Amino acid sequence: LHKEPATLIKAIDGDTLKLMYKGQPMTFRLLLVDTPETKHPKKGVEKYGPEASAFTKKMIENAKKIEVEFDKGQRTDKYGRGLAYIYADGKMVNEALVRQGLAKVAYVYKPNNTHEQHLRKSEAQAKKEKLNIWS
Repeated sequence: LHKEPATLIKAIDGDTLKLMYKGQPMTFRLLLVDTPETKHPKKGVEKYGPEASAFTKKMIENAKKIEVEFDKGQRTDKYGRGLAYIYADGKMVNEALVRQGLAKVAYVYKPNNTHEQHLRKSEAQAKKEKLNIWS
């Protein structure tokens, strides 16, 4: 796997962002993580939703460099969102959210599962520390 550059357009919520990638606006969905939703139609804002959204927004807006890393499988979902691991100054946003107890590790879909074990280690530490979603 290889990291490519991208530029922020807009942070949409905790796990969805609009970036400029290879010259075009594209929506990205963060691979392997589920963040509580803010714009969820059924039962409005979920708990930790605004916080997960603020954490990704801060991390991405304050960064010097944003990179996008596709996994081994399909690179877009059925809604046309890029499926990637996103790095802000070399730090993976997907992992940072799980580490702070602001996301759960998603149901995984082989072969887009390269960083699953690493994220599962971070989630188990956040559970052990009782952070946010886990308190």
